[PDB]
Amino acid sequence: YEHVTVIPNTVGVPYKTLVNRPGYSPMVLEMELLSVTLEPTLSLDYITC
Amino acid sequence: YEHVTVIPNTVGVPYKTLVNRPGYSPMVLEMELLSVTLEPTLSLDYITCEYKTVIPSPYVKCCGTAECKDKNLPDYSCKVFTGVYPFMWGGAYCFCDAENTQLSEAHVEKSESCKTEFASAYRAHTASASAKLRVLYQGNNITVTAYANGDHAVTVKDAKFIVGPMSSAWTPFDNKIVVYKGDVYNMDYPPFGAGRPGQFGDIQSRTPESKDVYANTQLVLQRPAAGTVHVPYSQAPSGFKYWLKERGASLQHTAPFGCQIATNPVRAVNCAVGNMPISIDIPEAAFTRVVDAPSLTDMSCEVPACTHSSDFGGVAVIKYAASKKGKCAVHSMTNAVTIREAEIEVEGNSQLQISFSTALASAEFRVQVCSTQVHCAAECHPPKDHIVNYPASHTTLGVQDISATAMSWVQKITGGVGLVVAVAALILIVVLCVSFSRH
Ligand SMILES: *[C@@H]1O[C@H](CO)[C@@H](O[C@@H]2O[C@H](CO)[C@@H](O[C@@H]3O[C@H](CO)[C@@H](O)[C@H](O[C@H]4O[C@H](CO)[C@@H](O)[C@H](O)[C@@H]4O[C@@H]4O[C@H](CO)[C@@H](O)[C@H](O)[C@H]4NC(C)=O)[C@@H]3O)[C@H](O)[C@H]2NC(C)=O)[C@H](O)[C@H]1NC(C)=O
Ligand SMILES: *[C@@H]1O[C@H](CO)[C@@H](O[C@@H]2O[C@H](CO)[C@@H](O[C@@H]3O[C@H](CO)[C@@H](O)[C@H](O[C@H]4O[C@H](CO)[C@@H](O)[C@H](O)[C@@H]4O)[C@@H]3O)[C@H](O)[C@H]2NC(C)=O)[C@H](O)[C@H]1NC(C)=O
Ligand SMILES: *[C@@H]1O[C@H](CO[C@@H]2O[C@@H](C)[C@@H](O)[C@@H](O)[C@@H]2O)[C@@H](O[C@@H]2O[C@H](CO)[C@@H](O[C@@H]3O[C@H](CO)[C@@H](O)[C@H](O)[C@@H]3O)[C@H](O)[C@H]2NC(C)=O)[C@H](O)[C@H]1NC(C)=O
Repeated sequence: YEHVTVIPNTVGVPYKTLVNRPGYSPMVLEMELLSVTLEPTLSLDYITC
Repeated sequence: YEHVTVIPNTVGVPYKTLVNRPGYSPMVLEMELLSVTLEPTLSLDYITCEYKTVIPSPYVKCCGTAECKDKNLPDYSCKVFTGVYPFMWGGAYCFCDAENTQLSEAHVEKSESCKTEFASAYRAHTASASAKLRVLYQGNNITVTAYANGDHAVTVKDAKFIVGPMSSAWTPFDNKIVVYKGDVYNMDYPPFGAGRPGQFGDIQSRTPESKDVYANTQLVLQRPAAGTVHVPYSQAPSGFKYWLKERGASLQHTAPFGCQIATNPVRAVNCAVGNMPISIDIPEAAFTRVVDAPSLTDMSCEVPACTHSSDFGGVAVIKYAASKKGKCAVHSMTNAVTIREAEIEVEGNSQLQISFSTALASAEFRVQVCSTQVHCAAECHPPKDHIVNYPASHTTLGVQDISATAMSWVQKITGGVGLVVAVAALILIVVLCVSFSRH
């Protein structure tokens, strides 16, 4: 079963979603973003000193 | 007790029947067809195989003219060629340089391989249907095997079974069939003694060991090349070999209704066509009186989950207050839902769990647990899977029955339309009465 959800990008706040599969008991998933890293790809122009 | 019933021919799908003998506890019988075999009666028309051309050594008559006589061999051809001057390895065969003749004779015989590699051309007649059936009799699995012709009753555990006759006489085998090793083909083979060259049946014989061989291979002797002693001929190649290369697909892969085809003997197995009348003579000992069997009251039903997935996707819980410990037989009072279990144990005030399969979008049925009918209804959900490897365990859709119990939209819209119709008709009646009154 594939469950699709959306969570705000705020770090350290858990959000809970209800996976409701008919014929089965409801399931609750708590997910928390511990760290989101944006690493840009760098092309070195030059060096100054 | 004599119970007559009809079950569809689908193999591997159990079917539930109510034995309702008044004054005794209702009984539920589960019957499942394990194998249905149609074995047609075959009369061997003939045998086709590969032929061999027998060519005795040619007769070189030089300084003279040769001649031959007609023979009664299957396809005998003889000829005399004039003006031949054959050579051997040491030189010319003989002196006289012209007016020499060569006698070439050849015939067609069935090869020894006809004993092993051959195709049997048969005619088909009525089929002797047979059946193997598994019955859940009083919690015990019993197996019966009987000819499905309305006769040949079989008694197991003092219960007598009569099966058939077939509700449909359809068989995958037509009048004329051909069996090679294990493949059965439907073809209109040529009549014996009228075979055509290069096709199936160019050489024919009544039985593999028979010496009567009919051959039509269009065998024409040709003039030998100058200076050689060979015996050339123009003969249509074996029709049996060409058929072997050009067989196509047999009945095992092209039979309708999913029939399987076997040989030795030729059998059609598991043809899901028609249905089967089954009559059971039940011993009186198997029955239990109504007063002796437990009675249940104050019972309710709830469906935690329902999915029309065709593998008993619905589960129901029935709370019961049993009069005493005993065995009863759960049965559904409607065709749309089918229950996996046939008998539950009951004791005091408790609950029992049942499994069921259906095609309804909203299950609404009445389960007869034990001489007591409880109404059970709940929402059902579609399964996420698209294809499965087993046949649907429930019944067909049924016309207008599977309307989900949210069709209250249909009732409300038709009620509004009927309301405007009734108001308009009331207006028309009022004005008509007023106009008739006015003069
Ligand atoms: C004290 O501490 C400081 C801080 O760390 C040190 O500074 C570091 O010094 C290192 C040594 O010079 C630096 O490491 C590398 O030095 C290479 C020398 O040739 C230089 O070429 C490197 O740059 C390439 O690699 C990087 C990482 O892969 C890339 O990000 C960078 O863009 C370069 O990559 C090329 O980019 C061009 C773009 O046009 C491409 O065309 C090429 O194909 C790319 N090539 C490759 C192989 O990717 C890199 O600088 C180190 O960077 C530097 N620290 C920092 C933070 O920059 C001091 O040295 C130290 N003191 C002592 C005494 O050592
Ligand atoms: C190789 O294997 C194949 C199959 O696995 C096998 O084919 C069978 O050949 C026999 C010939 O020996 C066919 O005839 C059968 O032989 C028994 C011997 O006990 C006979 O009783 C029968 O022959 C009669 O059957 C006809 C039915 O009406 C008679 O009309 C006729 O007079 C025959 O004499 C019995 O049929 C047999 O039919 C085939 N089987 C099939 C499915 O075609 C073969 O024998 C094996 N051996 C060799 C060396 O190839
Ligand atoms: C009477 O026979 C029925 C069915 O007949 C059976 O057919 C074959 C499968 C062979 O097992 C035969 O020996 C046998 O007679 C029995 O019902 C079936 O029982 C089996 C038990 O092995 C069930 O298989 C189980 O299925 C569950 C759920 O899928 C699995 O978790 C298990 O691991 C196991 O595989 C099968 O589902 C069931 N079929 C039904 C109910 O339609 C019946 O048990 C038997 N009863 C007696 C008293 O002999």
